This record gives sequence, C-alpha cells and structure tokens, in this order.
Amino acid sequence: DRAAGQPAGN
Amino acid sequence: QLQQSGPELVKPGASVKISCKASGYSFTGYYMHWVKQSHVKSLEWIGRIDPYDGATSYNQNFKDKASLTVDKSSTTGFMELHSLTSEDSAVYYCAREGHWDGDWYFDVWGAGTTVTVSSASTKGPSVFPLAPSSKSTSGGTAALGCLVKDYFPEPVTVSWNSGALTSGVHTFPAVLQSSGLYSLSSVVTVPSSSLGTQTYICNVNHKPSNTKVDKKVEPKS
Amino acid sequence: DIVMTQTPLSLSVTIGQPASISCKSSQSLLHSNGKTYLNWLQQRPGQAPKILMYLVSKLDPGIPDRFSGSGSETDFTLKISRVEAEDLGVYYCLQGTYYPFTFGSGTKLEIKRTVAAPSVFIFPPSDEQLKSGTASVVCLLNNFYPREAKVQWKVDNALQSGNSQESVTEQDSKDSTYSLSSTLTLSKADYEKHKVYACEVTHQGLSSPVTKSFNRGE
Repeated sequence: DRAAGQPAGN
Repeated sequence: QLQQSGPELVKPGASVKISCKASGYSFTGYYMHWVKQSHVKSLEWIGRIDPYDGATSYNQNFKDKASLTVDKSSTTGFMELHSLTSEDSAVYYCAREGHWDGDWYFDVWGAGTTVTVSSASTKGPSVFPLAPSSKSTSGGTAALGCLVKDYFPEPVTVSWNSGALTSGVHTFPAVLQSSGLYSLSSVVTVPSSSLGTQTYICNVNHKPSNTKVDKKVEPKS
Repeated sequence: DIVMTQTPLSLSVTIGQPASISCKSSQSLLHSNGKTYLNWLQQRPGQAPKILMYLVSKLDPGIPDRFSGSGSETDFTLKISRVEAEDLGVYYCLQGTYYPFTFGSGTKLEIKRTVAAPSVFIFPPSDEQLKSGTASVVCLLNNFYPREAKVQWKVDNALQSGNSQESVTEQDSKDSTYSLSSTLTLSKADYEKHKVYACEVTHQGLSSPVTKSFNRGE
C-alpha cells in the first residue's frame, strides 16, 4: 500500500 | 495523469508556489518527485514527497530553496521555491515514481512549468495576421500564419481553430529582440482552393499577462 | 554526488540505421540488493522526459523493441536497432542507486534523411501593424532538409543586414524536415522609403536561389 522507489530518493 | 500549474513570472527575492494535480491512480501509493531543467542539457533532481504522510526527501542543493507539500483531499502536490535568484529561472517538472514488473521508475511526467525570474514587468503580445496571397502559394498549397510580437516573459501558447487544426502547423521557437521582448510566428499550409470556404483562426494565449487573442486570417487581394 | 558522463554529445543517424549511446558513472551502480539502478530517458523537443529503460536493460511496456540496453556496473549503452523519425531528441541516463538522483549530460540525436527543398513563402506586413508604426516582413522556408539554409533580404535590390532575425523549428517528428522563418523588421517610415521587398533563399535542395518578392501597396 505504501510507496517505494529507487534508493537515490534516500 | 499529472497536470501542472501555468507559467510564472517572479520578481527576484520573491517566492512562487507551483502545483501538480494527480488523477486516475492511488495518490498515496506513489512518490511524487520534482525535477529542474535550466536548459536543454541540464536535469536536476530536486526532491520527493510521500503523499501518504507528507514525508519529504530533498537534494542537498535545494534545501532551504524548495519545500514540498501535498493536499490529499484534492490529490495535488505543491512545490514552493523561496527567495528566487536568476539561477532559479528554469522549467520545473513533477513525476510519479510508478510501479511495473515489481520495479520502480518515473513512468508519468507533468508537462512542465516555466518560471522566469525577472524584475521586468510582463507584457502581452500584439497578434498580426500573416495573410495568404499569390506570394504565399506553392504547388497548389497556400501558407498562412500569425505573427505574435513583443511579449514578456516566455512562453506563449498558439493553437489553430481551438485546437482542431494541427496538421501542417509550425509554431516557431521565439526569438529575443533587442528590446528584450520576444516574438514568434505560427504558420500552417492548406489547399489554396480552400481559402474561400475554410476559416483559419489562430488562438494566442499568454498566461503571464492573461492575454487571450483570436485572429481570423483572411486572404489578401 | 555520482557524476554521469554521456558520449557522444550529438549524433546524426539515418532512418533505419543503428544508433548507439554510452553512459559512464563515476562509481559502481550495483546496490546491496543486487539491482543496478540505471535509467535511460528520452526528451523530445518541447516535451517532458520519458523513461525508456530502467535497471540497465528493462524496457517500459510502451517502448518499441528496437530500443535495447546493455551495461556493466559503471559503463552503459543504449541501442536503437533501426532509428525512426520519432526517435529524435535528447537522451539522458539517470542513476538511482546513490542519493541524490543525478542525470547525465544528455546526448542529442538528429535524424538524417534525403535532401528536401524548401517551399518558400513571403508575407507582407499587415495593415494593422502598419498603423502601429512598424513593418515586419516574413519569409518562410517550409519542410526542408538539411538544416543549413541561407536567406538574404533585398530592398530595392539592395542587400540588407542588421534588421532581420531568423528562427528554425525543431526537427519534425514525422518527416524529419525543418522549417525556417526570417523576419525583416522596419519602421513605418523606412518601410515607406522603398518599393520592392524580396527574400533570396539558397539551399542544397534548390538548383538556383529562389526569390519571393512583392511591391509595397499591392
């Protein structure tokens, strides 16, 4: 349900 | 799926707030990112925000320059830029970090928002017709257009017949005049036999000055 | 911050021919989880960037299979097997392994095509503008290739300099041509001093220069 993303977002 | 706010003219030292409206997906399930484009060969990541709880991550270069917020009720993200300098004149994008095949990437982008930092006042354009004639016919086709002169800042939007005429349209990149004002032309090629029966109206919208002009281009003798 | 270097700066490829673009990262982009977060983006003129590939080699579902990606942990290549007209623009690599995200320098891809001569048009100043005191004369070069073209203004057969500006469109995404406008700007007073206004166009696709002229008042 939560947002994830590429690690460069921090 | 992402709609950004319109172009902005900002005085140096002032602030501006631009918005990114989301639609058609679960707003709280995906990160919203912002990207700065100073010119055609520069892209910089500003930061991201989790619309679920408003948590933010920023590029260190944009801390104290930018602040990201969301309004969940309207599914809109906002970026406020603080105390702008001339180096802040750029095009600003929002993007969604989407999900596909278990992996994450920027799959939807906003159209971009042009911010110009200047102490100069805005000026709306005057629109003049480029009328077709025997001097603008070639091979059974006629060329006609609109001259959009003396405006500040960029950009100006030109459409033809409220967007119904798109084939054969060329809207030229603006040029910078020695006055510091901008000018561009938009032209279209049509059948020369159609000039008696068809109507050609260029729609000019310059949002910084709230200038909306419609000019019907008629043939010259 | 990770430094992303792209080569070449600009590239010119014929339709149907292969294209190759490289990206280099100052550090290894392999993350602890085993994923190499390298993305390729395309930005067409006047539009937002568009992700073509992620994780070095994975295509976005709406991207045609003529695009492909290869790479190690620091050196990457984007390949187009057969270039098409819609592939023009600037390509960026974007690393997503180390905070913050950093984009590459960008690589400009121009589409090469066969020579196309311009259709030449001239537009006298409108009566509306003449009442305002200025006279703008526009010469239009439509749907030509290659980009190089020369447009000279002649007023009573006297060559002009210092009173015109030109602007070229971006390359057309369908037929890979260009368009050019040259705008001659005069005061109403100076415009009324002369009679014949002409633009002379020289281009690779024209066997002789083309002249479009009009007489003030017709």
